[PDB]
Amino acid sequence: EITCQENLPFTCGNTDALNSSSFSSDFIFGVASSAYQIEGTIGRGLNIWDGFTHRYPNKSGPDHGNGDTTCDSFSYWQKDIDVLDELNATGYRFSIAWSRIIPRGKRSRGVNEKGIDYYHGLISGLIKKGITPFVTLFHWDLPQTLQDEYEGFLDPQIIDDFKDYADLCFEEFGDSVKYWLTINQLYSVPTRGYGSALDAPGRCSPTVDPSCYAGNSSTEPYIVAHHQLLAHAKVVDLYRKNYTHQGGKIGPTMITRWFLPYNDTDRHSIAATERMKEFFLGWFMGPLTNGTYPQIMIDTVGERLPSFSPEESNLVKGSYDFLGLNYYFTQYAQPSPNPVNSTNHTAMMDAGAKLTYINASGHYIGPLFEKDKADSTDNIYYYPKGIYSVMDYFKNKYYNPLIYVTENGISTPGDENRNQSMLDYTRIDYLCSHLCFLNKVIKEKDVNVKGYLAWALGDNYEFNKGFTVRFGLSYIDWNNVTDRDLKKSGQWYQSFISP
Amino acid sequence: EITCQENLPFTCGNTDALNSSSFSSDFIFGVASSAYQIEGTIGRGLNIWDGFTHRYPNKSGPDHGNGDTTCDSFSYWQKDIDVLDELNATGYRFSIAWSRIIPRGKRSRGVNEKGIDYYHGLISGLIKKGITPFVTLFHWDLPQTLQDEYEGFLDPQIIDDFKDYADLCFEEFGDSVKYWLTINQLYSVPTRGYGSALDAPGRCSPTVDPSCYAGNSSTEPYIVAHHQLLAHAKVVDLYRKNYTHQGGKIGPTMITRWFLPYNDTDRHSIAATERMKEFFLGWFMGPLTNGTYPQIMIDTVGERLPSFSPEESNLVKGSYDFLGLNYYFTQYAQPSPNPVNSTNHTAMMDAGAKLTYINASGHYIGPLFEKDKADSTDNIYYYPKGIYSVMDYFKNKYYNPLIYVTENGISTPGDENRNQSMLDYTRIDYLCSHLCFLNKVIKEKDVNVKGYLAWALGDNYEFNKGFTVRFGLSYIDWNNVTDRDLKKSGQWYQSFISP
Ligand SMILES: *[C@@H]1O[C@H](CO)[C@@H](O[C@@H]2O[C@H](CO)[C@@H](O[C@@H]3O[C@H](CO[C@H]4OC(CO)[C@@H](O)[C@H](O)[C@@H]4O)[C@@H](O)[C@H](O[C@H]4O[C@H](CO)[C@@H](O)[C@H](O)[C@@H]4O)[C@@H]3O[C@@H]3OC[C@@H](O)[C@H](O)[C@H]3O)[C@H](O)[C@H]2NC(C)=O)[C@H](O[C@@H]2O[C@@H](C)[C@@H](O)[C@@H](O)[C@@H]2O)[C@H]1NC(C)=O
Ligand SMILES: *[C@@H]1O[C@H](CO)[C@@H](O[C@@H]2O[C@H](CO)[C@@H](O[C@@H]3O[C@H](CO[C@H]4OC(CO)[C@@H](O)[C@H](O)[C@@H]4O)[C@@H](O)[C@H](O[C@H]4O[C@H](CO)[C@@H](O)[C@H](O)[C@@H]4O)[C@@H]3O[C@@H]3OC[C@@H](O)[C@H](O)[C@H]3O)[C@H](O)[C@H]2NC(C)=O)[C@H](O[C@@H]2O[C@@H](C)[C@@H](O)[C@@H](O)[C@@H]2O)[C@H]1NC(C)=O
Ligand SMILES: *[C@@H]1O[C@H](CO)[C@@H](O[C@@H]2O[C@H](CO)[C@@H](O[C@@H]3O[C@H](CO)[C@@H](O)[C@H](O)[C@@H]3O[C@@H]3OC[C@@H](O)[C@H](O)[C@H]3O)[C@H](O)[C@H]2NC(C)=O)[C@H](O[C@@H]2O[C@@H](C)[C@@H](O)[C@@H](O)[C@@H]2O)[C@H]1NC(C)=O
Ligand SMILES: *[C@@H]1O[C@H](CO)[C@@H](O[C@@H]2O[C@H](CO)[C@@H](O[C@@H]3O[C@H](CO)[C@@H](O)[C@H](O)[C@@H]3O[C@@H]3OC[C@@H](O)[C@H](O)[C@H]3O)[C@H](O)[C@H]2NC(C)=O)[C@H](O[C@@H]2O[C@@H](C)[C@@H](O)[C@@H](O)[C@@H]2O)[C@H]1NC(C)=O
Ligand SMILES: *[C@@H]1O[C@H](CO)[C@@H](O[C@@H]2O[C@H](CO)[C@@H](O)[C@H](O)[C@H]2NC(C)=O)[C@H](O)[C@H]1NC(C)=O
Ligand SMILES: *[C@@H]1O[C@H](CO)[C@@H](O[C@@H]2O[C@H](CO)[C@@H](O)[C@H](O)[C@H]2NC(C)=O)[C@H](O)[C@H]1NC(C)=O
Ligand SMILES: *[C@@H]1O[C@H](CO)[C@@H](O)[C@H](O)[C@H]1NC(C)=O
Ligand SMILES: *[C@@H]1O[C@H](CO)[C@@H](O)[C@H](O)[C@H]1NC(C)=O
Ligand SMILES: *[C@@H]1O[C@H](CO)[C@@H](O)[C@H](O)[C@H]1NC(C)=O
Ligand SMILES: *[C@@H]1O[C@H](CO)[C@@H](O)[C@H](O)[C@H]1NC(C)=O
Ligand SMILES: *[C@@H]1O[C@H](CO)[C@@H](O)[C@H](O)[C@H]1NC(C)=O
Ligand SMILES: *[C@@H]1O[C@H](CO)[C@@H](O)[C@H](O)[C@H]1NC(C)=O
Ligand SMILES: *[C@@H]1O[C@H](CO)[C@@H](O)[C@H](O)[C@H]1NC(C)=O
Ligand SMILES: *[C@@H]1O[C@H](CO)[C@@H](O)[C@H](O)[C@H]1NC(C)=O
Ligand SMILES: *[C@@H]1O[C@H](CO)[C@@H](O)[C@H](O)[C@H]1NC(C)=O
Ligand SMILES: *[C@@H]1O[C@H](CO)[C@@H](O)[C@H](O)[C@H]1NC(C)=O
Ligand SMILES: *[C@@H]1O[C@H](CO)[C@@H](O)[C@H](O)[C@H]1NC(C)=O
Ligand SMILES: *[C@@H]1O[C@H](CO)[C@@H](O)[C@H](O)[C@H]1NC(C)=O
Ligand SMILES: [Zn+2]
Repeated sequence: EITCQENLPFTCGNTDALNSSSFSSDFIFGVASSAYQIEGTIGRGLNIWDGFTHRYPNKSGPDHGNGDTTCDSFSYWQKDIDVLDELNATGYRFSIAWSRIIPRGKRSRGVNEKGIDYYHGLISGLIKKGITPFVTLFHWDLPQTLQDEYEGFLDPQIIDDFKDYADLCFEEFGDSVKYWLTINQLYSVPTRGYGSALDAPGRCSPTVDPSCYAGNSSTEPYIVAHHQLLAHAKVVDLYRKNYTHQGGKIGPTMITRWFLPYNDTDRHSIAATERMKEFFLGWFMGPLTNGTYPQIMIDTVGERLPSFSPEESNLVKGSYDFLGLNYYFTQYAQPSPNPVNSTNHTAMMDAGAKLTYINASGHYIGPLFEKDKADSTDNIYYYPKGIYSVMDYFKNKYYNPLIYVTENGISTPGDENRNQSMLDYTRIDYLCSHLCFLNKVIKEKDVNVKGYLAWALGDNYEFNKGFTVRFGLSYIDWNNVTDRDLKKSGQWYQSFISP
Repeated sequence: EITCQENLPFTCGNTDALNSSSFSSDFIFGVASSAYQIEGTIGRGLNIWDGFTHRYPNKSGPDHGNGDTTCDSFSYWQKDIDVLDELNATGYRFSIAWSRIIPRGKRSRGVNEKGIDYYHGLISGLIKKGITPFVTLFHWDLPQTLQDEYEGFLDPQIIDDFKDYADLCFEEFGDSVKYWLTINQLYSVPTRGYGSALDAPGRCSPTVDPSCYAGNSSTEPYIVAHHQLLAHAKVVDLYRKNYTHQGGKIGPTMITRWFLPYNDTDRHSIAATERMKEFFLGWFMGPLTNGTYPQIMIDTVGERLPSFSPEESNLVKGSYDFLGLNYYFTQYAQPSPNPVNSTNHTAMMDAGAKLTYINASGHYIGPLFEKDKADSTDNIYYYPKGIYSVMDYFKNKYYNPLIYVTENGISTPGDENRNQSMLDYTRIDYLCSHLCFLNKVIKEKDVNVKGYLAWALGDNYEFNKGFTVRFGLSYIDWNNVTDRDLKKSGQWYQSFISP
């Protein structure tokens, strides 16, 4: 019988008690990254994260940081491989920058051969060290031209441009890459990019944020989410019909959270909690498993919710071989009004829930996850059991899928000095406590989880935060980015992997 | 009788001998800037100078500097006005960033009202201080979307997109702006952007520079130059047909140089010198004054030189109310081969001339203009009499045009400390020696020159050089860009203007 801790102090950093041998022999362990966050702009065209961070510098991070140079994995990709080799990692998730291989967005406009060569060399280097690539086609970095031509995922033109991009990736890299992710965290671009305008492209209703250049936070999230699902599904169909000879697998990436009632004896909070599962997870998993949106969304969102035609429904339903599930934290849910006629209405209000990290009796859900220095009542707290609850839920609700955990990690402040930054015991505690619960759910519930990729390989540009937080298991000096030095967490993870 | 010095030391910095009263009462004196170089990316879309500097950082400058933040004239435009007011300047040339007012390039995709408001406030502030705006529509900063959709000026689609942009500018600003420049330095984008790939967009033949993403240095300069002339002419026709009520004037900007024979008794060097006038100036001035390219270009360039239809010829011929002439330096010309079959052939080779600053007997043409630390034999030297020779030539060859000198200036090294940078006596010498010759040519040759705008108002991002050189008459601290402090040159110019 497995017992896992939910509260500090944690004792799961002892590799005598928890290590890779605790999991099945074939289980993949590694780390993850994304292209905007690590590569730099050298050698690629411009994308909407360049555009957004440059047009709206205060939204890029408090330091106005951006991905212009970052850790320079364009130059230092071998050093990334070296970190993975030091870890004895068996997996690495990275993304392909669309703007690096098709700078002009649309494939008929030409490809960048040198960009293709960059990923060929990375892939070959990974495989030579026994590391399985998990490759994200689209980690938010849409070529700027496509956003300017037709507003990107707002328009159905995205589907064929994404398909042609993906086809190039399968053609060039699929002989070696056997695990593909389509779109990173399906929920995020619709809500943050087109709802709150916290993320690229930065569209919203005028009274939500007067700096947005255009948008409608009540309608556009739904349009964009719908186009994401269709573009994803078209790419999965292309893969499975035209690239079956490659013997690989493809799936979407979900951001997952668990949800608990703010008041577990209050029917209204219980109802809000179940609505959140539907609106947060079901928005995408309903279509992916059934070809339809959840009934509560149909009912609430009404005419703002697009319909799938019968052909589209069939294309989207079952459009995955596996799911990449990202998991960071869990929230308490309580009821909240949905003011659909307000000029500041957002799609996120349609769930009719307010989310917190403290419940009605004052209990904080778990240890600190992210401190918010402008408003401490907005601090985020984590909940290790949430990974158990999420995986169990996916197995039970969503037809026993094959799952890879494609991100899990925690930040430390960029205000810490290097010695403090390397002494990242809070990261060991977060990672081990989640791995304990992941082992527990695999054993107890028989969830088909086959790998785990921690966020992040190394310090990088963090969306929305610049360089003001660090997520890496290896440390990067922003004054001289060449080295990636394993932190205490990376050293722990090395021992966990090879105990 | 006016006597002007050609060699150090200069004595024209004494405002007792040379000042604004030496010129006609109405003569305009001021300074110049451009949008990429001063504003920053905040509040605008991305253009090809963002793209180029980010994709090819070693081409942006030795420091890899770019226009991301620069002197932040987006925030500090009032401080620019304050410099002009301190100078008692009567003119200011600035450019409108296309990407600030139409971030998506094509006007039907929407305008950025806040971008329009930025230029309204600048213009209103200038006029309130008695400063005449000279506004450049296109100072190289093409929206990236247009380059990615159709390769910008390489394609005739540019004509209508440029026209619609210009129409918006005339509509929004032409009630106050009475002097418009269409395209900055017509020669530069074709040759540097599409020939040598030193400038955005960075296209060339593969063996000219293997880093270019695409191109053909032998053909594309001519295509781009032709489209520039057509786009320019379409905008001038629009202005003069639809905005005549505004009572303003419009013209192109030329980069001018004089040319002297490397050996003034050698017929081959004399011939190369005359070819250079045709290939450098006539490439554009032939079309602008006659609707045709120079015969030597027709003959040499052959099928690589586009033809104007009769309608196009008529549109381009006479398509100016005035000429903005930029002038920095003069070169000696000697013959050089034109290897049209070589894979590294460039359009610039078609003139059949090699350009130097030292003549056959070892004479350097004038004082140092720009030191080249990697190769000192490549240092640039200036020639004050060249402004006299250029203006005389334009009057005689090109039908006595109305001229404004729209740039004239010199750099100092970014390695100098602030005190050295403020003690910019070399800039006083350059500016005064040219102003002496400009007064001389107006008086002796009756050239219709009505104003002079020195480059630059303040230190800025210099194309190709980052922040490694300074051109300003006012100093900017890159660690804190708010202030613009008049240098010795700015203080001299203040006294010259109001002696
Ligand atoms: C998994 O996918 C299944 C579909 O493959 C989902 O089942 C479908 O659920 C639909 C409701 O979401 C059912 O549609 C309703 O059908 C009634 C019945 O219509 C038939 O007979 C009538 C009925 O009197 C005729 O008019 C109609 O032409 C048919 O002959 C409809 O009125 C109802 O329409 C109203 O409600 C819609 C909102 O739900 C409004 O959008 C619409 O304007 C109406 O106001 C709805 O019809 C659907 O209307 C929208 C049209 O675009 C669509 O084509 C039309 O079908 C549907 O019958 C059922 N299909 C079958 C094969 O069972 C399934 O839903 C889950 O299970 C069903 C049983 C129900 O409990 C759902 O609430 C629940 O979500 C999906 N499963 C999951 C887990 O999501
Ligand atoms: C100012 O613009 C003026 C035009 O408005 C320029 O004058 C034009 O100069 C053209 C040469 O550049 C002259 O064209 C040539 O015409 C002969 C004569 O053709 C007529 O009679 C013939 C002749 O036997 C017929 O075949 C023809 O159909 C006419 O009936 C042409 O052969 C000659 O074509 C050859 O040379 C071209 C290169 O110059 C090649 O491109 C072509 O393939 C041939 O190999 C040329 O014809 C032009 O050919 C190209 C066609 O696209 C074009 O439509 C055709 O006209 C032209 O006659 C003259 N027009 C007039 C009204 O004078 C003027 O040029 C300057 O002055 C002229 C007198 C001459 O000294 C030029 O060298 C000099 O540049 C321009 N001024 C300036 C300062 O540039
Ligand atoms: C978890 O949710 C539960 C269920 O909602 C909370 O318990 C409920 O708390 C209500 C007060 O917020 C209780 O109602 C009140 O009852 C007193 C005594 O009769 C009365 O004077 C009040 O006016 C009020 O009555 C309601 O007034 C509004 C009417 O529309 C409605 O019909 C009346 O119910 C309610 O009885 C209670 N329900 C149960 C089943 O206990 C619970 O609140 C926490 O516990 C209750 C017992 C009370 O001590 C609250 O102070 C305490 O906050 C909530 N838990 C937390 C931690 O918030
Ligand atoms: C400015 O250009 C002028 C005109 O080209 C240069 O003068 C010419 O210089 C040529 C040498 O580069 C002289 O030709 C030579 O004459 C000597 C004496 O006969 C002879 O032994 C040489 O072989 C050579 O002759 C030529 O050989 C090639 C044949 O194809 C051709 O037919 C022959 O001409 C030439 O006479 C001379 N022309 C004139 C009109 O003086 C001038 O060069 C400078 O001055 C000349 C006089 C001489 O001292 C050169 O050393 C000196 O460089 C050049 N000025 C400069 C500063 O480069
Ligand atoms: C968001 O788009 C919606 C749908 O176009 C706008 O909502 C509608 O408002 C139009 C004018 O009031 C109403 O007549 C419709 O009844 C509404 N339709 C629905 C589906 O709600 C909404 O106003 C736009 N929001 C913004 C801020 O522009
Ligand atoms: C530049 O474009 C030109 C014109 O397309 C190319 O020149 C031609 O080369 C084609 C193949 O040799 C020849 O058959 C033609 O005779 C040439 N045409 C002319 C007008 O010169 C040239 O090869 C291209 N250069 C590059 C480096 O691609
Ligand atoms: C690995 O952890 C298991 C418990 O899951 C333990 O029995 C085993 O001895 C540990 N391995 C090492 C090498 O410490
Ligand atoms: C940040 O930038 C936007 C312009 O993009 C501006 O609207 C907003 O006032 C600024 N935010 C703060 C908090 O200053
Ligand atoms: C598959 O490839 C063939 C050849 O390009 C093409 O005809 C077919 O439309 C493609 N398929 C998809 C997505 O099925
Ligand atoms: C608009 O929304 C903000 C946050 O969503 C809220 O605090 C404010 O009360 C709302 N105002 C109206 C008019 O509803
Ligand atoms: C930067 O870091 C690399 C790796 O440690 C080192 O070899 C190089 O010398 C350093 N550069 C400077 C300028 O210190
Ligand atoms: C790498 O992991 C394999 C598989 O568990 C193990 O056999 C090998 O010893 C490990 N290597 C190192 C250096 O840890
Ligand atoms: C201006 O320069 C002229 C010579 O061009 C001179 O005569 C005049 O006195 C100078 N003005 C002043 C105020 O020094
Ligand atoms: C500079 O950058 C380009 C890549 O854009 C590369 O081809 C070239 O080698 C580099 N130049 C030098 C001198 O290192
Ligand atoms: C002028 O404006 C009118 C109204 O848009 C338009 O019909 C005409 O085509 C425009 N003109 C040019 C460039 O002449
Ligand atoms: C190619 O051009 C470079 C500079 O233009 C020149 O130095 C070199 O000799 C040329 N090579 C050939 C093959 O002509
Ligand atoms: C920056 O420069 C401005 C103008 O001199 C000054 O007022 C401001 O205090 C300076 N900022 C810092 C941080 O020194
Ligand atoms: C501004 O120039 C005008 C015109 O020459 C002159 O009358 C006025 O005195 C000057 N003002 C200053 C402060 O120099
Ligand atoms: Zn940048």
